[PDB]
Amino acid sequence: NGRDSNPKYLGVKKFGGEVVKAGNILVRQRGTKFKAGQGVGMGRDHTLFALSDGKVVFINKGKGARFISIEAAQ
Amino acid sequence: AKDGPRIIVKMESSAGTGFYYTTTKNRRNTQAKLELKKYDPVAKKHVVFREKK
Amino acid sequence: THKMAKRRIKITGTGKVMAFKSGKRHQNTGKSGDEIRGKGKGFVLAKAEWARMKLMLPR
Amino acid sequence: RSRLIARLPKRGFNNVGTTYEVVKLSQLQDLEDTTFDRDTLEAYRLVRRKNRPVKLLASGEISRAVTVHVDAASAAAIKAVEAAGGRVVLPE
RNA sequence: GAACUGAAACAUCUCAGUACCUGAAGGAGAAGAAAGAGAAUUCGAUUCCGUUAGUAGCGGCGAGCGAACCCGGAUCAGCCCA
RNA sequence: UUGAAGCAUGAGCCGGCGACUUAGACCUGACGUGCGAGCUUAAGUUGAAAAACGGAGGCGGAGCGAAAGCGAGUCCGAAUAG
RNA sequence: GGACCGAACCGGUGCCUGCUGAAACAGUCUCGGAUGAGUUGUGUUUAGGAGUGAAAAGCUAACCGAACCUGGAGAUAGCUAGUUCUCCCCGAAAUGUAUUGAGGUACAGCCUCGGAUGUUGACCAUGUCCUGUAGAGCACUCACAAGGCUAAACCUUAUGAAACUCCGAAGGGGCACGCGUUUAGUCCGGGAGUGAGGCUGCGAGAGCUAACUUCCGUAGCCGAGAG
RNA sequence: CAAGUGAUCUACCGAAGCUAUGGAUUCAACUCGCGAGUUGUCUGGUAGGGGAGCGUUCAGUCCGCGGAGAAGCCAUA
RNA sequence: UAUAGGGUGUGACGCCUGCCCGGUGCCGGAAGGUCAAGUGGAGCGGUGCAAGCUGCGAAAUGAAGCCCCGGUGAACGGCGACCGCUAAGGUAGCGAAAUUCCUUGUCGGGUAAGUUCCGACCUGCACGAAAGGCGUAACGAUCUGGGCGCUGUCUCAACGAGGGACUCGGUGAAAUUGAAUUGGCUGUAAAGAUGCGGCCUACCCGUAGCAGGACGAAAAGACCCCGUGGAGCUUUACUAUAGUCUGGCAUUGGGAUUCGGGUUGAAACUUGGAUUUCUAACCUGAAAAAUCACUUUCGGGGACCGUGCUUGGCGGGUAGUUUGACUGGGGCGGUCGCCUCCCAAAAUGUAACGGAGGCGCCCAAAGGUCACCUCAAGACGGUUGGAAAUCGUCUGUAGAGCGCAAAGGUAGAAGGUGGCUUGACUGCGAGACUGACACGUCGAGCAGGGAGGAAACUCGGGCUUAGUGAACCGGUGGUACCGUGUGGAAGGGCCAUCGAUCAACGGAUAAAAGUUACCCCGGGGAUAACAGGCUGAUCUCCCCCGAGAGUCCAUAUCGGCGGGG
RNA sequence: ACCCCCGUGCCCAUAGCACUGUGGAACCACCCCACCCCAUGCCGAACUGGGUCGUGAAACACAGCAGCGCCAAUGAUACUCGGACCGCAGGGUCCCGGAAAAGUCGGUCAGCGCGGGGGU
Ligand SMILES: [Mg+2]
Ligand SMILES: [Mg+2]
Ligand SMILES: [Mg+2]
Ligand SMILES: [Mg+2]
Ligand SMILES: [Mg+2]
Ligand SMILES: [Mg+2]
Ligand SMILES: [Mg+2]
Ligand SMILES: [Mg+2]
Ligand SMILES: [Mg+2]
Ligand SMILES: [Mg+2]
Ligand SMILES: [Mg+2]
Ligand SMILES: [Mg+2]
Ligand SMILES: [Mg+2]
Ligand SMILES: [Mg+2]
Ligand SMILES: [Mg+2]
Ligand SMILES: [Mg+2]
Ligand SMILES: [Mg+2]
Ligand SMILES: [Mg+2]
Ligand SMILES: [Mg+2]
Ligand SMILES: [Mg+2]
Ligand SMILES: [Mg+2]
Ligand SMILES: [Mg+2]
Ligand SMILES: [Mg+2]
Ligand SMILES: [Mg+2]
Ligand SMILES: [Mg+2]
Ligand SMILES: [Mg+2]
Ligand SMILES: [Mg+2]
Ligand SMILES: [Mg+2]
Ligand SMILES: [Mg+2]
Ligand SMILES: [Mg+2]
Ligand SMILES: [Mg+2]
Ligand SMILES: [Mg+2]
Ligand SMILES: [Mg+2]
Ligand SMILES: [Mg+2]
Ligand SMILES: [Mg+2]
Ligand SMILES: [Mg+2]
Ligand SMILES: [Mg+2]
Ligand SMILES: [Mg+2]
Ligand SMILES: [Mg+2]
Ligand SMILES: [Mg+2]
Ligand SMILES: [Mg+2]
Ligand SMILES: [Mg+2]
Ligand SMILES: [Mg+2]
Ligand SMILES: [Mg+2]
Ligand SMILES: [Mg+2]
Ligand SMILES: [Mg+2]
Ligand SMILES: [Mg+2]
Ligand SMILES: [Mg+2]
Ligand SMILES: [Mg+2]
Ligand SMILES: [Mg+2]
Ligand SMILES: [Mg+2]
Ligand SMILES: [Mg+2]
Ligand SMILES: [Mg+2]
Ligand SMILES: [Mg+2]
Ligand SMILES: [Mg+2]
Ligand SMILES: [Mg+2]
Ligand SMILES: [Mg+2]
Ligand SMILES: [Mg+2]
Ligand SMILES: [Mg+2]
Ligand SMILES: [Mg+2]
Ligand SMILES: [Mg+2]
Ligand SMILES: [Mg+2]
Ligand SMILES: [Mg+2]
Ligand SMILES: [Mg+2]
Ligand SMILES: [Mg+2]
Ligand SMILES: [Mg+2]
Ligand SMILES: [Mg+2]
Ligand SMILES: [Mg+2]
Ligand SMILES: [Mg+2]
Ligand SMILES: [Mg+2]
Ligand SMILES: [Mg+2]
Ligand SMILES: [Mg+2]
Ligand SMILES: [Mg+2]
Ligand SMILES: [Mg+2]
Ligand SMILES: [Mg+2]
Ligand SMILES: [Mg+2]
Ligand SMILES: [Mg+2]
Ligand SMILES: [Mg+2]
Ligand SMILES: [Mg+2]
Ligand SMILES: [Mg+2]
Ligand SMILES: [Mg+2]
Ligand SMILES: [Mg+2]
Ligand SMILES: [Mg+2]
Ligand SMILES: [Mg+2]
Ligand SMILES: [Mg+2]
Ligand SMILES: [Mg+2]
Ligand SMILES: [Mg+2]
Ligand SMILES: [Mg+2]
Ligand SMILES: [Mg+2]
Ligand SMILES: [Mg+2]
Ligand SMILES: [Mg+2]
Ligand SMILES: [Mg+2]
Ligand SMILES: [Mg+2]
Ligand SMILES: [Mg+2]
Ligand SMILES: [Mg+2]
Ligand SMILES: [Mg+2]
Ligand SMILES: [Mg+2]
Ligand SMILES: [Mg+2]
Ligand SMILES: [Mg+2]
Ligand SMILES: [Mg+2]
Ligand SMILES: [Mg+2]
Ligand SMILES: [Mg+2]
Ligand SMILES: [Mg+2]
Ligand SMILES: [Mg+2]
Ligand SMILES: [Mg+2]
Ligand SMILES: [Mg+2]
Ligand SMILES: [Mg+2]
Ligand SMILES: [Mg+2]
Ligand SMILES: [Mg+2]
Ligand SMILES: [Mg+2]
Ligand SMILES: [Mg+2]
Ligand SMILES: [Mg+2]
Ligand SMILES: [Mg+2]
Ligand SMILES: [Mg+2]
Ligand SMILES: [Mg+2]
Ligand SMILES: [Mg+2]
Ligand SMILES: [Mg+2]
Ligand SMILES: [Mg+2]
Ligand SMILES: [Mg+2]
Ligand SMILES: [Mg+2]
Ligand SMILES: [Mg+2]
Ligand SMILES: [Mg+2]
Ligand SMILES: [Mg+2]
Ligand SMILES: [Mg+2]
Ligand SMILES: [Mg+2]
Ligand SMILES: [Mg+2]
Ligand SMILES: [Mg+2]
Ligand SMILES: [Mg+2]
Ligand SMILES: [Mg+2]
Ligand SMILES: [Mg+2]
Ligand SMILES: [Mg+2]
Ligand SMILES: [Mg+2]
Ligand SMILES: [Mg+2]
Ligand SMILES: [Mg+2]
Ligand SMILES: [Mg+2]
Ligand SMILES: [Mg+2]
Ligand SMILES: [Mg+2]
Ligand SMILES: [Mg+2]
Ligand SMILES: [Mg+2]
Ligand SMILES: [Mg+2]
Ligand SMILES: [Mg+2]
Ligand SMILES: [Mg+2]
Ligand SMILES: [Mg+2]
Ligand SMILES: [Mg+2]
Ligand SMILES: [Mg+2]
Ligand SMILES: [Mg+2]
Ligand SMILES: [Mg+2]
Ligand SMILES: [Mg+2]
Ligand SMILES: [Mg+2]
Ligand SMILES: [Mg+2]
Ligand SMILES: [Mg+2]
Repeated sequence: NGRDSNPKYLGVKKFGGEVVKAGNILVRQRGTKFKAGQGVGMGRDHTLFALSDGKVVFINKGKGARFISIEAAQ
Repeated sequence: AKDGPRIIVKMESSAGTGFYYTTTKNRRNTQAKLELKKYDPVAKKHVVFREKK
Repeated sequence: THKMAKRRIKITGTGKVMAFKSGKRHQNTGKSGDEIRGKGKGFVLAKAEWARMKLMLPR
Repeated sequence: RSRLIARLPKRGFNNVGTTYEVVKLSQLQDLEDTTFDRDTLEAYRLVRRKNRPVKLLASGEISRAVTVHVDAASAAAIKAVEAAGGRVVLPE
């Protein structure tokens, strides 16, 4: 049939290496796809956001071991 | 949000008087036992009166 | 115009145009979130070029 | 289709009752002589259209004496009028 | 006492008291001597121009319609009857 | 017009006629000029082989609010967050 | 005698001729009625949502599903045409979104002019993150070839997959750097137009793995490009 | 009897591409007067934007012309 | 002056005219239901110190009308959407008929041969009784079939005549016309070429002729679609309305009777209603005076009617209008918003009348927190209980569950169970995701207050992703800003909320359906029908393999299942 | 310092399972009883609480072991950015770098800390 609906825009907003601010969105994905690490929060929609300004970094080995974290600069 | 003759309802809150409102959606599905809950008005805080009508 | 008079589209010092917030307004609200008491003053100047000549005597 | 204007809420008011001619405080004090503008300076002074009451508001400041007759003024201005010496008077 | 038209359709609304018709009259006519305007216990017959002012307001509060008071001018006369 | 020598439109030929205007104390930009903490008059009056006069009014000069109002502050609110 | 035949007269059945006519409805031949609901002269009456009509929406001054004239009136026209003197500089669009919207409008995108800013643009290289197509492969779900076993399971052997995935590139995307070449970019403000695209190669759907088909993606050209 | 065809090599042909010589626009720079001048650069083009101009009538002003002849008309290298 | 007049349908005459009123209309309908203005006016509120002045305002009472009951079909109508139940289901007569789809129905007649015509039959796609049924002498420039007669209609044309056509003298038009120095074939081009390419042919110019081409001329296609273009018509579309019915109030008065009752058991100033009656208003007719006017003398009607104002109904008789888009032309059908997967080409984004499926909710606990708990399935053994139960042990990266649709996700749980609970909070909102806008999504942290925990802490609904409606206009609770001399109040504003299958889901007005073959305009080859063009599913034809038939033998002929052109 | 035990991290199967052997007054564990703290929607099995003997059986701990799991090359190939092409079409090729999945060769039954108790 002809009934499919809407874009939904899920993604990884700030990729590893990037300098986040406080309140920026790091990932948009569906349930758990990335786990919130050090310095990273998570909302209703999941969707990790930045707790503290700094540099974003990706950490994984396998499975659900994916993690997003922040660290400061100075 | 739409409304009809059917089950559940929209029900307002009590007098935190203050003459005040809350209005959470409710249901007659479980029971007609009415209701009372805790909320805060202009006056004070947590003045807890009964679901109306 | 007479339309934006008691309505939104307020001009400011910089000449920028002030918009209110719509959803929801006096009906069909229900639900939960703050957001009810969260419809305030707002704006964008992209459309606003066309809103100046609609009512400028006042701000 | 349906213009933004119509889509946008308001009721609000109109009114617009009494509105005051502003007299900038920097204008009196410091520059010129701080010459005691009195009640009607008018010409050589900044009020023009009038037929509207005049209010005196604090903007610039220095210590010099002044006597200002206006319809009203800000209390934080009227603070600096006496604290430099001088006064602000209002009608009965 | 119209309609096309406009409101991007159409009924309120707009066109517009316009067009047309009829009646009366003059070189002009109409209007006029406050049971008024108004909010200063102010003005001071009428008409006209500028301005107030796209301001107050009117409106499927839509399209769109839209004053007057103060002030500045042209001209300025009030006289008679129950 | 995606695409025209087109068997798609128009035109027999030559002359002459023939289509982005005008209006407003309107709005908003650019260039130019004169005055610039200010700038400028309208209707009208006077004088016209020519122009002066006329401050009624208009525009800067304070913003914020739904409004009362307050004022380099204002608004939402008990504050501070905005 | 709303009888018969048949002239006058009234009428138009059939064929033809005529078609820039002799004629804006006729001519020859033929035919109908030819004392009746007959033919026709004069004067008169009825008209525009009105008249008349043995009834076709017929007639109402050679074009009547609403006559003519004058006026509102330069009605309105999201439609069709047309828009004239020269050289120079730049230079598009036929996409998105919404629309009583689909050949029309609004906003954004793309063009230009001016001011501000000033290498922030561009390519390419390094570094780092993100991805589930190509291929592959049955470990999940559906499918499925030959057996073994005591019909599902189970074992040997063997396959398919847009809506399967144990895996998984080439490329692509973001950020940093300029380790090195280039020259644009952004903001503010004036003016726009375009919003019907077409073809080919590659990647798909629909189609019949048909179309100078249709609908998206992607590069290049015509579009607006002569040699 | 290849002017068919597979492979290899090399001479020439061939565009408004590149090159030669000359010339003009565009922007940019360098100072000269307080427009010009070499250098480097640019210049296909529809809707559309920007810029500089040609010609017609009228008007003000200036300079003038015309019966030994005005405008208009006709011819031309 | 009902042997009359109006309307309607039928249509000499003859034999006749059935069944069904449920719905619609129409005529007649004392109970009862609803119902307008208007009489009545309990009570609620505003202002003033008050007299009082004022804003709404219901019981009862109030007409015609519909609802409800009965009847009425030479009233609208109905008498096969497989019998389907709906008031009933076809009386005569007719039927392959002007009705018949299949259809050239099947027989028969006529012809050498008959899709027609005639006669039968009947299985009437969709005969039938005043839209009349079936007959009927006569009539017909009516329509259909057949015969005789005669014939140029024909085989098949010939000769002859007159009038044009042609030639000379005279006068002398027209539509049309980018410009032309205007060939054939075969290609190519916007897809039918004199004008492009290659090849061929062709001395210059005329007159009489012919109609293939010049997509020949004529008329900005009348078919088709398009335009938020038009006009005629229609109705149970919308809306008003001429018209008409009805209540109240005037014109418009009197008296008897009765009931309802007030002011001073009757008297009685009376105030109205109902029937009745009178007569001055008013209408109206005869008399020498035709329309009138009158003293009128009169005769009848008469508070009615008519008429002015207002109340409610009826009202295609009339009038203004509405009647969406998408769409491999339009229509019919389907589809419009929202969530999930595939398409989607390993970023996001991405279309088709592409391939599948769901949403317009639920949950007072399926929420908050605090604690503990671990599933599906198999094998063995076990009790009305066996496929499946309940119990036991063993295996048991999930093969389970998560309220619904799928994807992601989940074992240190979001899943299973309890304790206590109201954060499914008021005031804000750093900084980001996403959108042309308008929307939409996430969110640390601050304060006022809480909740669970001993505590770190967590909480401003749910594993997330669907469960929605801008603005306008308005209902309710607050709040006390505005408030037209002032002080109040009516009215308005901000706070919170309720109203929307406005589902054509960015929503046109508060309120809207059809038809045009009588059609008109503005356009479109942006878009159907004819033809061409590209294509070749289908259609036509050929080929390949060879099982089988041909007693025997595939291949004299015929060629299963398949295959290629 | 060494042996080892108890705790607790990092790593986040090349550290996992089964077959199995050592371990016991020092540490862990079972065992012991529990009206009450506390607690099983039935059972103190689980939490919980009072403590020995016993036991090293179970659970745990370490050593063994490469049958299973898990990791897994080099070679070649699939595919592919870019370049250049053949076929009416389905499809195919050449150059250029990039370069999998599976499979084989193999590699393993881990590594790295902090603290405390106990032997030498
Ligand atoms: Mg999607
Ligand atoms: Mg790992
Ligand atoms: Mg303001
Ligand atoms: Mg109209
Ligand atoms: Mg209109
Ligand atoms: Mg009107
Ligand atoms: Mg007149
Ligand atoms: Mg006269
Ligand atoms: Mg005036
Ligand atoms: Mg005056
Ligand atoms: Mg006077
Ligand atoms: Mg075309
Ligand atoms: Mg061409
Ligand atoms: Mg042509
Ligand atoms: Mg055309
Ligand atoms: Mg022509
Ligand atoms: Mg104007
Ligand atoms: Mg002005
Ligand atoms: Mg004016
Ligand atoms: Mg200027
Ligand atoms: Mg100056
Ligand atoms: Mg006769
Ligand atoms: Mg006879
Ligand atoms: Mg006739
Ligand atoms: Mg005749
Ligand atoms: Mg006869
Ligand atoms: Mg009519
Ligand atoms: Mg005539
Ligand atoms: Mg005529
Ligand atoms: Mg007409
Ligand atoms: Mg016109
Ligand atoms: Mg007009
Ligand atoms: Mg129109
Ligand atoms: Mg117009
Ligand atoms: Mg260029
Ligand atoms: Mg949308
Ligand atoms: Mg635009
Ligand atoms: Mg620029
Ligand atoms: Mg400037
Ligand atoms: Mg640089
Ligand atoms: Mg940049
Ligand atoms: Mg850069
Ligand atoms: Mg796949
Ligand atoms: Mg594959
Ligand atoms: Mg997949
Ligand atoms: Mg493997
Ligand atoms: Mg990679
Ligand atoms: Mg602009
Ligand atoms: Mg311009
Ligand atoms: Mg514009
Ligand atoms: Mg469009
Ligand atoms: Mg388009
Ligand atoms: Mg396209
Ligand atoms: Mg297909
Ligand atoms: Mg095509
Ligand atoms: Mg074009
Ligand atoms: Mg070319
Ligand atoms: Mg180009
Ligand atoms: Mg070329
Ligand atoms: Mg060149
Ligand atoms: Mg040169
Ligand atoms: Mg150019
Ligand atoms: Mg001369
Ligand atoms: Mg001249
Ligand atoms: Mg009849
Ligand atoms: Mg009955
Ligand atoms: Mg037959
Ligand atoms: Mg037939
Ligand atoms: Mg026979
Ligand atoms: Mg015959
Ligand atoms: Mg027969
Ligand atoms: Mg025949
Ligand atoms: Mg026939
Ligand atoms: Mg028959
Ligand atoms: Mg009958
Ligand atoms: Mg009948
Ligand atoms: Mg019938
Ligand atoms: Mg009949
Ligand atoms: Mg009959
Ligand atoms: Mg006859
Ligand atoms: Mg005939
Ligand atoms: Mg015959
Ligand atoms: Mg015979
Ligand atoms: Mg002859
Ligand atoms: Mg002859
Ligand atoms: Mg002659
Ligand atoms: Mg001649
Ligand atoms: Mg020739
Ligand atoms: Mg060709
Ligand atoms: Mg051609
Ligand atoms: Mg040809
Ligand atoms: Mg040729
Ligand atoms: Mg040529
Ligand atoms: Mg001819
Ligand atoms: Mg046309
Ligand atoms: Mg016609
Ligand atoms: Mg219409
Ligand atoms: Mg009426
Ligand atoms: Mg009425
Ligand atoms: Mg009508
Ligand atoms: Mg009606
Ligand atoms: Mg359509
Ligand atoms: Mg169709
Ligand atoms: Mg259409
Ligand atoms: Mg469907
Ligand atoms: Mg994607
Ligand atoms: Mg991609
Ligand atoms: Mg697209
Ligand atoms: Mg789609
Ligand atoms: Mg598909
Ligand atoms: Mg849980
Ligand atoms: Mg506690
Ligand atoms: Mg918080
Ligand atoms: Mg209220
Ligand atoms: Mg007042
Ligand atoms: Mg109030
Ligand atoms: Mg919409
Ligand atoms: Mg809409
Ligand atoms: Mg509406
Ligand atoms: Mg509607
Ligand atoms: Mg007909
Ligand atoms: Mg007609
Ligand atoms: Mg037409
Ligand atoms: Mg076409
Ligand atoms: Mg189209
Ligand atoms: Mg179209
Ligand atoms: Mg045809
Ligand atoms: Mg045709
Ligand atoms: Mg065709
Ligand atoms: Mg082809
Ligand atoms: Mg055989
Ligand atoms: Mg054989
Ligand atoms: Mg053979
Ligand atoms: Mg065959
Ligand atoms: Mg074949
Ligand atoms: Mg341990
Ligand atoms: Mg020992
Ligand atoms: Mg025990
Ligand atoms: Mg063991
Ligand atoms: Mg290798
Ligand atoms: Mg290969
Ligand atoms: Mg390639
Ligand atoms: Mg090729
Ligand atoms: Mg290949
Ligand atoms: Mg390469
Ligand atoms: Mg390679
Ligand atoms: Mg490699
Ligand atoms: Mg491998
Ligand atoms: Mg091996
Ligand atoms: Mg071991
Ligand atoms: Mg240690």
